Amino acid sequence: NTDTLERVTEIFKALGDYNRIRIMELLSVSEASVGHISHQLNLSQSNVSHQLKLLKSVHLVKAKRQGQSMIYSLDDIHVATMLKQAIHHANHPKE
Amino acid sequence: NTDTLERVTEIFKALGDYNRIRIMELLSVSEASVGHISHQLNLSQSNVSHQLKLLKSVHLVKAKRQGQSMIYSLDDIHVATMLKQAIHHANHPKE
Repeated sequence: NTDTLERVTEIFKALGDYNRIRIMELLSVSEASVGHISHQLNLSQSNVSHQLKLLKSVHLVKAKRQGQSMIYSLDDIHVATMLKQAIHHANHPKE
Repeated sequence: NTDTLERVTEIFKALGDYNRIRIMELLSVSEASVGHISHQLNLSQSNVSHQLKLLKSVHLVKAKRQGQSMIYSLDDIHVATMLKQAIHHANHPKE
């Protein structure tokens, strides 16, 4: 079980850099293509591709084939909530 | 805006070290006192009372008064779920 406890730690860390945190918020509202994301932070597609490849190793993201363009998107409905519940506790301004 | 974004980041990193991740799992199952925890990692109470103070700065934990013993417990029903869902995605027993 020690292996799991170690992984449960790599998960969060994989969220460190905030720059990625924003990208996650975008996909949350609605999937997006590689070049499409360029807008958000824009720059070089090669930069985004490299990253998306890292998150793919953690099993947090999933890519699919559709014609001649690779579309991305969340894995399930667990990530969505997580993100939310996050801002919840943070913003406990109740009423 | 940017203010919150910066925070949401302080939350995670606030879980770094796994040593703490364990202490939380213990509270989730059932509250515990300062000395009681000693059984968990066992050591110097001053050590726990010190850390338990850091987690109090984030608001993740809360303390209460009951006679002459300071009892600790979760903040609400948001942390409990979070911890769960986490181990839920990490361990995806397909089939």
